Amino acid sequence: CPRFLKVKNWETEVVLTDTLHLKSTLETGCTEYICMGSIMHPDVATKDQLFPLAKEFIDQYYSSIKRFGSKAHMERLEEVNKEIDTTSTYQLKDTELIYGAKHAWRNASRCVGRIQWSKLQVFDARDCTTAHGMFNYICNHVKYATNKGNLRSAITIFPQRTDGKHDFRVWNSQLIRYAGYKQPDGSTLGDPANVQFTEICIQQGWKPPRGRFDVLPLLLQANGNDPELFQIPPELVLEVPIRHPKFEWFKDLGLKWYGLPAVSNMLLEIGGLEFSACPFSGWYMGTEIGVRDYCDNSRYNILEEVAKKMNLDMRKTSSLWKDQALVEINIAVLYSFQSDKVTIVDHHSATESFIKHMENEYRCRGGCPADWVWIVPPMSGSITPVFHQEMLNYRLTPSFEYQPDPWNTHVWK
Amino acid sequence: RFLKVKNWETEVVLTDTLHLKSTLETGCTEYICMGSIMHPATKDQLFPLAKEFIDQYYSSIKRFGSKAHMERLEEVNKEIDTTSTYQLKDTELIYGAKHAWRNASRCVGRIQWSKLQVFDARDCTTAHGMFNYICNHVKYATNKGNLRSAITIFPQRTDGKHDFRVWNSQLIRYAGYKQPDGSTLGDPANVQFTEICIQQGWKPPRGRFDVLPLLLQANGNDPELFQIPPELVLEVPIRHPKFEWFKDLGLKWYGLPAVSNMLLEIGGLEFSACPFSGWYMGTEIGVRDYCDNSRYNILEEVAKKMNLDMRKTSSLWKDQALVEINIAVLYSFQSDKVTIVDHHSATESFIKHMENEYRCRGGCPADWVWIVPPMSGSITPVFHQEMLNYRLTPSFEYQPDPWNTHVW
Ligand code: HEM
Ligand code: HEM
Ligand SMILES: CN(C)c1ccc(CNCc2ccc3ccc(N)nc3c2)cc1
Ligand SMILES: CN(C)c1ccc(CNCc2ccc3ccc(N)nc3c2)cc1
Ligand SMILES: C[C@H](O)[C@H](O)[C@H]1CNc2nc(N)[nH]c(=O)c2N1
Ligand SMILES: C[C@H](O)[C@H](O)[C@H]1CNc2nc(N)[nH]c(=O)c2N1
Ligand SMILES: [Zn+2]
Repeated sequence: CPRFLKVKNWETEVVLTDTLHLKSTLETGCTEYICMGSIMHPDVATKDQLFPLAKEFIDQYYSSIKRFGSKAHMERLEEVNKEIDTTSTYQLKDTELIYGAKHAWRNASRCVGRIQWSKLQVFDARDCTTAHGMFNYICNHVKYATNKGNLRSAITIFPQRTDGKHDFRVWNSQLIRYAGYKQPDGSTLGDPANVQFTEICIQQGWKPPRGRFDVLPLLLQANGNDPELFQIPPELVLEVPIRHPKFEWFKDLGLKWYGLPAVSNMLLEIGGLEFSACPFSGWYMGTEIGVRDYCDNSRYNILEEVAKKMNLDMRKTSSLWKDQALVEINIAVLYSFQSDKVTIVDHHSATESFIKHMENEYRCRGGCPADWVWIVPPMSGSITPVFHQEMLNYRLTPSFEYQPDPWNTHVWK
Repeated sequence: RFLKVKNWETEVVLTDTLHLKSTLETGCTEYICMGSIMHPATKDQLFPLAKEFIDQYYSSIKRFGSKAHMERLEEVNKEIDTTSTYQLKDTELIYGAKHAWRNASRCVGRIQWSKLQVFDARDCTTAHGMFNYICNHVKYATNKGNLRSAITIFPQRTDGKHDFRVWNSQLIRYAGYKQPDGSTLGDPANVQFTEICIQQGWKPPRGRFDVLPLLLQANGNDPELFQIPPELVLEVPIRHPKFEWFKDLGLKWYGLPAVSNMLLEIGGLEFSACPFSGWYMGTEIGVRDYCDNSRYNILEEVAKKMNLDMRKTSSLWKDQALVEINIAVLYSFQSDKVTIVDHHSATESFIKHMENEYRCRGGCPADWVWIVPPMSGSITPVFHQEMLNYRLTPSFEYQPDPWNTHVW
């Protein structure tokens, strides 16, 4: 591979040079004859596999704190080697854990919000042993991150995988999500995305309210045990009823959303260590709710209802009635959040900040992996600066990875 | 081996086998993806390519290994030997051009691929000749508003010293004027070219929408200027169906999009001048041409007339103004009975096309970065459609701008 790759911004003619891609560790799915860049997703490590992974990470940590080659560096290497040799694994120091989490985010090519990467509050929950303890940790996470509306990004890290039969998992894909109920008539109530997980909860004992916006309970698995249900205390769940600054009928749609986006189903990998439960949270970009959650056909699918109330010609698709309702819905989302003083960012601000971030990263780090397909917002793409920006995609480590859904792999006791 | 592509809305999974046929590279590796990078002969090189293309041509007309097939192979063989090149039959030329369209991963209009009028211009020898052929193209393709896809094919490359080139990037584009006060009148994308036309003897009307002259190079010679007779140039005044003030912006666009700077490659042969044209998807004009910062850049102006609050970005004033502009474009072309497709209809057709190609062909190379429209992405079906990108031949390729390679 060539040492220097150029990326061009086609609207500023700015040219950046990437040297960081040379540190790439995982494969992208592409080959020389086929690009998989629009593909969504293209029993443990052994002593021999673990030795180089850990060293690679440790070196990186010590290079970051400008102590590379030092006494403390070599001592740490030796202490890790000893641990892998005697216990076929090792434990990260708190400094390394915090460093590693922050870098997993920094390395997240799909995330447009990475300018904030270094302000992440890390909660070390590696002493957790039970599902009740997980629940205490997650409740504290929510309260801290939510901060009465002034959201702060945070991550809670539960114990790493050992032999694979003792995994800690959050079965929820996000800590806060709304239920979906499938009706005998084929219709769906609530959020169609969450129907399957909702059914699991019900079988596990959950009594569902059966509404449009019912917050799902946590389904928590500690130490490879069967998962357990817990209701998040309602006062810890901050919510925003959606209204429109101009259209007084918009609040009559009975729409709301939750303030805290909190992905909880990903795997955090640091130095070959696998953290299968690591819920993290930031704050919403408006389009995530306004475009995807609300206007996707397989989600809340409300464009039509919003369109009727706006009195638009919905016969000729060339009237762009869909596009017009889409904009209003997104205006309303940003207005409701800002009015309740709940942190949110519009797609114009976020994308501008990312270009700044990316330029800084190329400058100080020699690159910034980015997944254009994910970085470009799902509305008004070309009128944001990321659309014209060439991006190189590559997988650095530490990182957040996908992992199979736990109900597909769990061995029920 | 086999590759599945999922649509994350319908849950339809298609299986790609066609990609095994590619030999050309895309630029990615196992460890770096360049999916959003815009731009990543000899008798010895020439035969196996000719052979491959002849093979797939006769394989497409269900006469593989036929007598006609063997004879053509020998014929091409003998000719590459004696001459360092060879000439396509008429049928092969047409097949080759339709298939370069069919294989264009960035084109959302490929449902139409097999309906393509091919104009053989391989007997051309002068720029005057080129101008005549081009004029006929425009007239045929324009067809009084009922547009028809067409391609005009000029003599293939020989030695690189005698290329035919259409210097214009499209047959019809507006001029760009670099003003004293540093701003730009017209179209900023064409500013450079516009000034190479002035330099050559063009007399600029210095307006916002001045149709550029044709600049044509035949057989390696210097380019020559030609005005396209104005009655061949169909144009559409842009107005809005509710906003009677929109007309007063004084906006117009031409009806015929006719890319003229690409290279057509068939069977190892290079057609450096092959202007092709279809019709517009509305966003091309309404989003990119008008609203790009580095183009006409009219959002600000439109946002005024709509009396929108433009202090904070989070009022989505840009988003509102954008939608109205695109409504206006669609409305105008339709009311003028001029062919145009909206991005909702175009994307629907593409998914349908994708389904056909998997069924009968084993796949459809497609570039999600280009296929997804530059506005309202996720409310179109293609956003949710996983696509595999790969390079099949025949194809349209990029080539350098002529003014960076031509001695006079
Ligand atoms: C602080 C405010 C943040 C904003 C505004 C933001 C924005 C976004 C957006 C819009 C996406 C696309 C999500 C989607 O389309 O579903 C995304 C993805 C992602 N973000 Fe961020 N993010 C933030 C914080 C974080 C944090 C704190 C982390 C990790 C510590 C993170 C890691 C990721 C990862 C791994 C993805 C990819 C998700 C996937 O592949 O499914 N982000 N982010
Ligand atoms: C018939 C109606 C057609 C429609 C609606 C259509 C639509 C489009 C659009 C919207 C693009 C994206 C261009 C951009 O945004 O800059 C595109 C690209 C492209 N089209 Fe089509 N097109 C049509 C016909 C054709 C024809 C007739 C050909 C060739 C014979 C063709 C070959 C291509 C190629 C090669 C590209 C990629 C250009 C590049 O990489 O710069 N298309 N098309
Ligand atoms: C359709 N599908 C298969 C699918 C759906 C969802 C996902 C998960 N990404 C959702 C996410 C991640 C990180 C985020 C960070 C900040 C934020 N404000 N929001 C975030 C949202 C992956 C795949
Ligand atoms: C600045 N730059 C590097 C650049 C500039 C122009 C291009 C050309 N592609 C635009 C195109 C192609 C084919 C089209 C076919 C039909 C249609 N209705 N529209 C079409 C539009 C590529 C690259
Ligand atoms: C950087 C990026 O590749 C570039 O801006 C692309 C994105 N997608 C596009 N899609 C289309 N149809 N046309 C374009 O010019 C572009 N530009
Ligand atoms: C097919 C395609 O990869 C899929 O729909 C992607 C496109 N880009 C995306 N971008 C973001 N930010 N989030 C998504 O879920 C998706 N979905
Ligand atoms: Zn790729």
